[PDB]
Amino acid sequence: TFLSCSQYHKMYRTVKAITGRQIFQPLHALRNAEKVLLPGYHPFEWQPPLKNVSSRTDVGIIDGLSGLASSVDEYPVDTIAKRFRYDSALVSALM
Amino acid sequence: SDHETLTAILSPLIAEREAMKSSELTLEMGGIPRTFKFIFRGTGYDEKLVREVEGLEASGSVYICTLCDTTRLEASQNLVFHSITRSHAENLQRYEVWRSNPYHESVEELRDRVKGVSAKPFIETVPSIDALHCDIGNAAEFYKIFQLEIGEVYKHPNASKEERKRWQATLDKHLRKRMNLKPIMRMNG
Amino acid sequence: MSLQMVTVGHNIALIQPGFSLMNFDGQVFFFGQKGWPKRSCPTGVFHFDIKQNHLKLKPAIFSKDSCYLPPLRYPATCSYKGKHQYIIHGGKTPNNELSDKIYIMSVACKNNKKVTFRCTEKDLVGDVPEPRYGHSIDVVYSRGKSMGVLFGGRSYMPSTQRTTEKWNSVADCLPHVFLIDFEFGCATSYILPELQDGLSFHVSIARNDTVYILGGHSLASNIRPANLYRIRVDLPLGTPAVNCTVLPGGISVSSAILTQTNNDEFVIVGGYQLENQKRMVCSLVSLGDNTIEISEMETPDWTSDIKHSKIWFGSNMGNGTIFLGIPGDNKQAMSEAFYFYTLRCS
Ligand SMILES: [Zn+2]
Repeated sequence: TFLSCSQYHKMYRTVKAITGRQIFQPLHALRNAEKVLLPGYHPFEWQPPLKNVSSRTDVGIIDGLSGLASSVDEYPVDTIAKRFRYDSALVSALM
Repeated sequence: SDHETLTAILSPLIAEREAMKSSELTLEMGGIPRTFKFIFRGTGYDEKLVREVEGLEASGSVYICTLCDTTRLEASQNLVFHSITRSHAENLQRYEVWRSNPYHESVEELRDRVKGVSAKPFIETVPSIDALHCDIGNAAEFYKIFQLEIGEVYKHPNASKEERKRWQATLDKHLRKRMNLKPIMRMNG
Repeated sequence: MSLQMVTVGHNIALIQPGFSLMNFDGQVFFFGQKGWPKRSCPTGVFHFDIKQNHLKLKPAIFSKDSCYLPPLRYPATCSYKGKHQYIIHGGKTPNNELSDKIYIMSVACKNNKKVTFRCTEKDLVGDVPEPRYGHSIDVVYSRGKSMGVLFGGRSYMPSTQRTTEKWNSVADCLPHVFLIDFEFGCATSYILPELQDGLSFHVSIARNDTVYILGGHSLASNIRPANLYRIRVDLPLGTPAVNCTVLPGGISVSSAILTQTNNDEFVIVGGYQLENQKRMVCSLVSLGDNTIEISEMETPDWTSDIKHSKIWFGSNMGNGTIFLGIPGDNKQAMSEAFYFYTLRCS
C-alpha cells in the first residue's frame, strides 16, 4: 500500500486508541518479522563448496562496487550500487 | 552505455553465477533437507543490451540478426530459410580470432570473417527475440507504411520532405476523427 | 611555462583518464579510447593533430599482419629506439580485466601524410610478471645490448584469494625488478633488499645505463614516499647484474607527468601531493653522466578551473608538450564533459 514508516504509526496508534484492543502490531515487531524474508537469514550449504565465493551464510546488502578503490590516483568513479550475493538471494527466494 | 562501470558492477555476479553451475545446494525444506540444482537462462534483454554485452556491432549494422549470421542484403532475397547459429562460446572464439588476426588480412575482410564481432563478450546469454519491443516495432513500421500509402508512392516515387508532413497530418487527423486515437510521439504498447 | 586552452572536435567523448600519446616523427597519436572500438574507427588508435588550438581525432589504419589490440586504460609504455618503435605492457581492458601481453608498435608505411601502423604480439617466456597496471618499463643500453627494465605496479589479488564481496580490490605487487629481453622474449626477476615497499604510479627516467625511480604511491601504508632510487644495470657476456642505491633529495608525487625539455634535462608537472592536495608546483631535474639534481622551477600560471578543480590527467606529446584535462562542473549551464589544456616549456 506504500505507506511510510511514520504514517503507519499514525494509523496504528489511533486504531489501538479508538477500539481499545490493538489490531496492527507496533513497528519493532514488524521489523523483527522483516528479517525472515530478506536474504541473509537461513543456514545452507553447497556441495562441492563454491570456488572464489565466501562460505558465510549471513550477509545481506553489500556494496555493489565490490571494493573498487576510489582514490584520486586511479580511474574516477561516482556511481552508487547495491546488491545481494547471488546464492543467498536464491536461498531466501526458494524458502 | 558506460561500459567500464557496467562491467565493474556486473562482474562479481557473473563470477557467482559461473560458480554455481556445478554444485548442489542442500537446504532444509520443511524438516528434512533437500537438494537443489540450478539452470540459468539469460533471456530478458532488449536488442541494444543484448547487442552490447554479447559483443556485436550496434543495431544499425550491416549484420542484423543476433541469432544468425546474414547481412540485411541477404535477408531481403531469402526471406525465410535461416537457422540459429550464434552461441556464446562461438562469439568468444570469434573475438579471439579478431584480436589475434592469424590469417594476415585487412579489416574489411577480417570483419566479414568474424561476422561483426569486435569486442569481448562477457555475459553468457541465450539468443532469443523479445515480445514487447517486437510488437511495438511492427506497430510503428506499418504505421509508417500507412503514412506512405496515403501519398501514393507506388504510382510516382520520391516526393520531397514537405509532402510527408502533410501525409502525417492527414493520417493522424483522420484516425483521431474516426477512432479517437490521440497522436502520440513515443509509441507505447 | 606557456598555458593555453584548447577547443575540441565532435568526438570529444573518446578521451578517458589514462590514454597514451605515441609520438612518431613529430606526429602525435592517441591510444586508449573509451568503450570498445566502434565502426567509425575500427582499430581504436587515433591520429591526433592540433592546429590553431583545435584538435582533430582522425582514424588510423593497420597493416596486413598487425594484431588488433584492445584499448588499454593504464599500461606501461616505453620508446624503444632501436627502427623507432613503442612497447606497451599490461593495462586494463574495458571489461576490467588485466592483460599480460607485450604489444610492439611501429610504422609500416606513411604515404600522403596518412600513416599505417603495425603492431605485433610478443609473449614472454620464462619468469613472466603477473598482470598489473600502473607500473613502469624502460629500455636501457649497455655494451652493445639492450634490456627492458620493469618496476611493478598494483594488481588484483591472486586467483585463490578473490572473494566476490571484495572482487575488485587491488594490492601492490611484490617489489622485485624484472629484466626483459625483446629479441627472444625472456624474463628474469631480481630481488634486492634495498627496495622494501610496494610502489605505484611513480616516475621512471632512463639515462643510457641507469634508471631513476622517483615518487610514487605506496598502498601498504597509504603514504606517498619522497625517497628516490637509482638503479644501475650492466649486462656482461655472462649474467646481468643490477644494483640499487638510495639518493637524497627526492620529492613526493604520484601519477606525475615527466617530459624531455632539452637534451639530458627533464621537467615534471603536477601529479598529487596528498590525497586531497594536488601538486601545482613543477620540478626540473638535470641529468648527468653519473649525478642528477632536482630543483624547483617558476610554478606557472593556472586558470580558475585548474586551480579550482579536484582531479586532472594527461601526458606528454613529445616536443616538450604536456596535454592535460579537467573534469569540469556538472551543476552548471550544462558544462562540457571535460576541458582540455596544453602546456609548453620549449
Ligand atoms: Zn537470422
